[PDB]
Amino acid sequence: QLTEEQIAEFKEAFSLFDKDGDGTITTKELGTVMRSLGQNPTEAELQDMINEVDADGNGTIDFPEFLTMMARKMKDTDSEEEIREAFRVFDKDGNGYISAAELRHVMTNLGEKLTDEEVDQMIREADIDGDGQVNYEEFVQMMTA
Amino acid sequence: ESLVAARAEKVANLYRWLDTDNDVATDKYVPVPGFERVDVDVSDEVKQRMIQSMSGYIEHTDNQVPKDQAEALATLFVESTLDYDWDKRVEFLTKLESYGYSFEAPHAEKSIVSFWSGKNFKQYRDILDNAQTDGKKVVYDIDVKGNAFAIDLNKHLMRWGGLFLDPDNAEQNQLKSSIDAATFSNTGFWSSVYATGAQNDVYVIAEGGVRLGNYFWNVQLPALRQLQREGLVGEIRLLDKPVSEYKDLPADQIGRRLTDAGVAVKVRFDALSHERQAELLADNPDGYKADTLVELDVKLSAIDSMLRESLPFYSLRTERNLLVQEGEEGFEVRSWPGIDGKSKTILLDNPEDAAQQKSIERFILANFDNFEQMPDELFLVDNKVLSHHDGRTRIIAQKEDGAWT
Ligand SMILES: NC(=O)c1ccc[n+]([C@@H]2O[C@H](COP(=O)([O-])OP(=O)(O)OC[C@H]3O[C@@H](n4cnc5c(N)ncnc54)[C@H](O)[C@@H]3O)[C@@H](O)[C@H]2O)c1
Ligand SMILES: [Ca+2]
Ligand SMILES: [Ca+2]
Repeated sequence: QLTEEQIAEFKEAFSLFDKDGDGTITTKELGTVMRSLGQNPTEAELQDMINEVDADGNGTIDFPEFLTMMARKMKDTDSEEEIREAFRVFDKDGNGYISAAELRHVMTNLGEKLTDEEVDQMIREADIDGDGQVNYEEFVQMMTA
Repeated sequence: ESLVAARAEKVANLYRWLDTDNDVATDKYVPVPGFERVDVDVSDEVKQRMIQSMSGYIEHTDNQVPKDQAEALATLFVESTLDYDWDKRVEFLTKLESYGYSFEAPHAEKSIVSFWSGKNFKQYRDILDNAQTDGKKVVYDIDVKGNAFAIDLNKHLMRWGGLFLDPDNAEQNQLKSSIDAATFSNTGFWSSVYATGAQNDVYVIAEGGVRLGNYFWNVQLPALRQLQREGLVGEIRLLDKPVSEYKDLPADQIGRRLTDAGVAVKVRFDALSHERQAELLADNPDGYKADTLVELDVKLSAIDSMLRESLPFYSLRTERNLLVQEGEEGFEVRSWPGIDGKSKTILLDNPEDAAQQKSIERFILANFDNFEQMPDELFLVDNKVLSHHDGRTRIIAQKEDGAWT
């Protein structure tokens, strides 16, 4: 099951979406609320979850049904190894380094709503070496912390 | 002022910006991202043959080149190509423009400038055109005649190296590789030139998922990201599913973001890691050509999760198209990417506190669909959210959870 501290976080967040305090949110808003709590279900997974909750077609989810769902997607995802593997796919040799240029390409491509300046900042503030290389595991660390 | 020249200038700036770390660009050479220069070693004898074979291709074929210049265009084309000469590359395109070849989308402001990877992309056109309400039509670069003519000359020179060079000579073998590289760098350039003309929402046909290491990835997507950030392009809609999955949806609900969870990821073999190359060659030593697309169990979506957690109020960009930035007195809100003049205000009790940022984050998610809906000012103070739109209201208070009014 969940931690009590996690149930609390989930409650505080949910409650802002429960816009007349009956213990339900809109089914349309499920993705949003899960994502803002750091879980990222696919459109398929979202549909699955909706169908399970919306047979009666009122289009709402209880708070207990929402915990079930967060719990479910929490099992699937390891955020840490997903971010590593993503960057690793651009690591030709597998030594944990890519060129700064390669990191600029990836981040401009895979940043939906970055400005060019924020990309400049990312690369500026990274620890590039004399080869022009950057340790992406460290890069992630810095961006996270 | 030349239309394609202004496109090329914008591409040049984007390429120089992608090259900002490698710093390999000169006055004459601008690198095409993902398309390294391989220097050409050719005698003037060999060059003038290439030129004449190309002069020939033009002379007697269906096109709009004045036959006076058939030879001058050939010389320009191969020199631009083989010397990686940026100025001359642009000159070539300018000259095609001067013969009545357009580098613009054929339906003008009703063109949905769109993109493809893979062989089945033509069968998406009809489902997409019929989803549109206003008579907007999908274009691909194959539909625009300037690009089409250039790509034609470009295949010629590529093939000429296959015919007139004995590969059993070491040099002439190296040479054929050079041509190819230079040839690819052209296709990249022209791809970016097309991409740069995109407007509003755009479609990308990538059945079975995003491809890494190909033209779209290398030279088109970076250009699209630039246009988003200037406010010229809206949503980049990727279609990775079969045609049948897009039936009975309006134009706004077809495709998804290529950083959405559940988007598949194919990579060319020649772009895979050594680790993954070895793995695949162990089971099948022979069934991996350069362009062989290998599906990978990786979530490109993770990068956007990282940003969600790294940059304050990022999720408000992805979710509501709102740009929330540090301001003179607290936080400023704008329509992303922050380009129209209009600006509303978020003021926080404790503006540095992560938890307080998330609270107002989630409140905005829950209450506003877009910028226009928001009050001129939004306060969070001692666990009350208030609006100020000439009158002041406290629409929610926290007492271990959020209650309203
Ligand atoms: N109109 C054309 O003939 C043409 C040609 C190439 C690229 N493009 C542009 O780019 C996209 C299609 O190309 P793509 O690569 O994204 O799709 P793709 O993966 O279907 O590749 C299409 C062609 O590009 C070649 N190619 C791909 N990556 C290459 C690389 N790194 N080096 C050399 N050749 C490579 C492939 O071998 C194939 O011949 C479209 O959006 C289009 O605008 C157009
Ligand atoms: Ca329901
Ligand atoms: Ca490396």
